[PDB]
Amino acid sequence: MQIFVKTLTGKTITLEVEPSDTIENVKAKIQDKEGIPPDQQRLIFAGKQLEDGRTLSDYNIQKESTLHLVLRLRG
Amino acid sequence: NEHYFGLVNFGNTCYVNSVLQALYFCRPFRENVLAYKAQQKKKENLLTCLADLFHSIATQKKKVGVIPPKKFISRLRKENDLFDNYMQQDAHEFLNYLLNTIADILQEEKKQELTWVHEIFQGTLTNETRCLNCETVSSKDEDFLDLSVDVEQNTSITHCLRDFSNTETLCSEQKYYCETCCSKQEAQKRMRVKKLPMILALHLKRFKYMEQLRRYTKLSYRVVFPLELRLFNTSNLDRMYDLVAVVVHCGSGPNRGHYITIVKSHGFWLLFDDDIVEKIDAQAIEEFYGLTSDISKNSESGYILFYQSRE
Ligand SMILES: [Zn+2]
Repeated sequence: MQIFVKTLTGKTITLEVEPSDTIENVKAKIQDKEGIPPDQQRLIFAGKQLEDGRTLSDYNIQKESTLHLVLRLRG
Repeated sequence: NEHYFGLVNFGNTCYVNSVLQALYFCRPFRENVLAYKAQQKKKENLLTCLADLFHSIATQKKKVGVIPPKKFISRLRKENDLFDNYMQQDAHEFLNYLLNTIADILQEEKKQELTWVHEIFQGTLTNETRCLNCETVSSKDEDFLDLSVDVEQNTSITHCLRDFSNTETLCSEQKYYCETCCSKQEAQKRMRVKKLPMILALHLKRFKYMEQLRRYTKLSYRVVFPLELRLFNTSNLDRMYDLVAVVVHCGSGPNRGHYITIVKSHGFWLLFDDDIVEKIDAQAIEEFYGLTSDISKNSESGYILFYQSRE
């Protein structure tokens, strides 16, 4: 199924995914398109940051969902 | 009857402090937290610790001082493996973690629908994707507790927020899989705000990834934040918001820095830097818009904005 990611510049990209994909798998796919390492990526959907070890179906992420990609400013 | 108290830093905990201060000055949040304290049980969790802390601030004998959030920080480190360390962290990651953690506690208690966390911070977007080949429009509603908006040099948050909801055309590699066409097609995609939240928290995406350099930098761009914002709903037609707090990241880069918060209280501005609280003039807030020139240098940049609806 096809989902969307709103990237760091606001540009929207598509990802091809399955409901059983882990959040790690999703980050690897974003890395394939954007070059950002998974360990720097944070993904927000429906008001919640998505956790490594869970799946898209755990968050009820269906086709056409928009994930919001952000990084970090540590302090 | 107000009380202005800094918070002790317990090992790179400014990211927590700055968010706690912003939240203290989000009136509906502080009120729900204090009402929670008023009814609460003996079982300790992150919310009961937050409530004890807020109550402590609200009931100090003097009008000015410093409070140690020792119990809150211990509990934070116990509950969340992510924050179970003494390293520097992101304030926005902490904000969203804290809100959802509280919300989960509140939901669990209802089961012995929306919690008050959602009443305060939750809005809804309607994403519309329109296939340019068959003209079919597909709509999908998605909630949020905050909006992460992209930035550019010498702009305003009003423009950032509008760009968030502007129509994007998807071509080539971003083509949309249309279920009527059963194939990838060019499309228009727009995320509109269906419902505006009571408090709108805006997170500025002040970071840029350099593919060739294999790292990212902090964007210290000038991004103006107005004191009031008029925002519109898709289906009240609009809502006026006032700025009540800004979490500010100080540092030239994304891997290290410090956090402070500016808040509005009874028509003046206060700066909270861990244990230090100072009054600041309305005009000195402009420093936090970001840097005009020499932009790879150290900046004190607004990062999370809290807008409170007038009704
Ligand atoms: Zn179509």
